[PDB]
Amino acid sequence: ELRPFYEESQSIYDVSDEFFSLFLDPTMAYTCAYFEREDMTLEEAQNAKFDLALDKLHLEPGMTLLDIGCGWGGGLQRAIENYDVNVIGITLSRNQFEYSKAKLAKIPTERSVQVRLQGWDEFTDKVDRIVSIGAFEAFKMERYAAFFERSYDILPDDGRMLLHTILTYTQKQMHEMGVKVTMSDVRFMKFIGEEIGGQLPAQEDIFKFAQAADFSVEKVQLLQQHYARTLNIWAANLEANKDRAIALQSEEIYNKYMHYLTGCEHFFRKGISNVGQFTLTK
Ligand SMILES: [Cl-]
Repeated sequence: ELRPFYEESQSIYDVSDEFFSLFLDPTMAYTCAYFEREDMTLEEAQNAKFDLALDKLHLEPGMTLLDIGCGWGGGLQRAIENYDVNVIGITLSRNQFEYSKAKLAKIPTERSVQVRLQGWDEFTDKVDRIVSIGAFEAFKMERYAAFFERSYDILPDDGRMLLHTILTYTQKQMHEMGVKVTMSDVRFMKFIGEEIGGQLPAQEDIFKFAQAADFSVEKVQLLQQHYARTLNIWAANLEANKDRAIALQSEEIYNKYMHYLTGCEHFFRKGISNVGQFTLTK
């Protein structure tokens, strides 16, 4: 599929933070929200999702929290505001690195706050607790063991990790559950492969890889229909801001984002995909 002439093309990965602000909530969370109350706004549900993850970590004053894949910094903002802990956030996105650094610098704190442009395989600092929301689905399966081994090694004896990631099912499970994958679903999976690399883990894969690194899985919490609602709102916001999206980028880029959001929404609504928070203990 390689073309003989290099072509500087327009990718969904080239859009600015301003483009994401057309459809994310004000905290710029780009992961599944948690509608703990049915009438929550998107921002309230994103706050609730971060608070849900952080509460599972049993943070105590003075600890250091690592956020692997800190995104646009909403999780660490909640951690700094609500806990008396030092924090380290890592991301490999330069835009997210600068955005999160500037966002968190505005927050009063009596603890240390660091944001780094760094991947987990470069990270060796000892930390007390780890949160990772929406990063694992960008990892290649051949790196899973190394990821859990590194996570285990940087935690203390009492360490805890909250891993939040998207999940798929085996065909046997889908047949059992009465989920019928159609040609249009197949074409959407092909679109994902062409625009987003790799397959998605099943719940059982996370159990297997975590336990092989000597973690215990104490809890899995599944948020399937919360993601369907999250994606619905994102797509509605982007459509409301369609003219501005097209002016910043193009109708092609607008269409690709809308196709992505609404196709993913469908996969959660129909039951092809899920999303889980895994509490891992050492
Ligand atoms: Cl843009």
